[PDB]
Amino acid sequence: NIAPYKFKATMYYKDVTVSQVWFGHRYSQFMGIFEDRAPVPFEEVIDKIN
Amino acid sequence: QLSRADITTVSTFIDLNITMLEDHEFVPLEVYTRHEIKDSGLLDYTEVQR
Ligand SMILES: *[C@@H]1O[C@H](CO)[C@@H](O)[C@H](O)[C@H]1NC(C)=O
Repeated sequence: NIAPYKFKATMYYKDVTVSQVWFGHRYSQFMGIFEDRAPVPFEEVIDKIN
Repeated sequence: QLSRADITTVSTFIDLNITMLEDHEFVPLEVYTRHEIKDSGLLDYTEVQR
């Protein structure tokens, strides 16, 4: 048997994204963007999502 | 007058039975199809990137 064991699963995460913006006299620019996948706790996955 | 089959007959010939080789049909057979081999990998860069 070479076929990998396949099973269904559900992912839970929050795309935390905090960006720094510089406002010029006539333009806007992104001085930095930080993207992170924050996990969801068991309490929220059970008592809030499910 | 008597029929030809009324007298006992002995075969003076040395019989040789010849059984021709029966036709055989070969069906396709593969241990692992190309799809199975591709699926053997745990991860696929194409699907992951898509
Ligand atoms: C086949 O050969 C045998 C001898 O080996 C003979 O006795 C027989 O009559 C032949 N034919 C058949 C239909 O068996």
